[PDB]
Amino acid sequence: XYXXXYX
Amino acid sequence: ATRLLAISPHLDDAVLSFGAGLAQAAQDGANVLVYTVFAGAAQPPYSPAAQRMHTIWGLAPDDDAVLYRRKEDIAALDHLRVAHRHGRFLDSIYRKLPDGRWLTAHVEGRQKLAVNDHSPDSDHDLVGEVADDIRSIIDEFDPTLVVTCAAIGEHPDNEATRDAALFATHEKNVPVRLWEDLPYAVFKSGAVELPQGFRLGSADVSSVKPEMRSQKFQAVERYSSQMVLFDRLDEHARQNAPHGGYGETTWPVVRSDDS
Ligand SMILES: *[C@@H]1O[C@H](CO)[C@@H](O)[C@H](O)[C@H]1NC(=O)CCCCCCC(C)C
Ligand SMILES: *[C@@H]1O[C@H](CO)[C@@H](O)[C@H](O)[C@H]1NC(C)=O
Ligand SMILES: *[C@@H]1O[C@H](CO)[C@@H](O)[C@H](O)[C@@H]1O
Repeated sequence: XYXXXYX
Repeated sequence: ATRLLAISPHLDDAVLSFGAGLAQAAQDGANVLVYTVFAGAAQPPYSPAAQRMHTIWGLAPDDDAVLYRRKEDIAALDHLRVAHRHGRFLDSIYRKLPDGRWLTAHVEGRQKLAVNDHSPDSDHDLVGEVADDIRSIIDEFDPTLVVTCAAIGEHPDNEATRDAALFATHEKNVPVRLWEDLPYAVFKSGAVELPQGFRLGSADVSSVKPEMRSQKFQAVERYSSQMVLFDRLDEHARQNAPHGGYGETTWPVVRSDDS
């Protein structure tokens, strides 16, 4: 995992 | 005299997470140095993911994005009247895996980035490198206190920064604290897994004068590239210590029993 955004 | 060493993973994280603590320390006459670990100047070509990030940040995709960031960091920290030190490690988007793959891959549709699967050996090797650099800075600057990130949000660069800082400060006998990573803490649990043998103490929710919040948010706006907000941060802070002002949550880190 990690993963960007912005949410 | 108090010498505060703040260890930021990326160019903005110390100001975003701990800008009011930096501003308060400065105000109190402390000697303050923000060392940013992943401020290494990346050499092109860039990966598809980096090139996409650069364009998201308003840059030509092949532009010197780290140079642009480093200048924003100098602007933001001079606003706070605190020193900078720009370390040599490459941001996740510039790193390669030992098998040649990019560490991070671009993913279509809002997600941006995801990290490539890889062996932990290279993550452990990165920590030892970062820890060597922190030990040298501790020898040179002689901090009375180190503050770095909790790595809430599990960014691999923040986890490496945090772990390296814990090992280095334990070996050097320098107290260390972790700040709550913003904005991640607004939307993530807050629970993290520290390296074996370390544990958090009791949280401190600071209370900062509204003047210190204003100086922090002004310094945040020097990071133009990273913006396209402040309301969210405000509500998180007031939500942390109500009947209270703005503040930032930090924890001391100590050794676990039996370790
Ligand atoms: C996202 O990961 C990138 C690749 O490692 C880093 O360059 C970048 O620093 C990372 N950003 C964050 O962790 C938080 C982004 C939200 C920042 C906007 C805050 C203000 C305007 C500076
Ligand atoms: C995504 O992050 C950008 C980065 O500055 C931020 O300004 C914006 O508020 C975010 N978008 C959202 C939360 O929908
Ligand atoms: C933020 O990230 C996770 C993983 O993509 C989602 O489950 C969540 O709803 C939001 O998209």
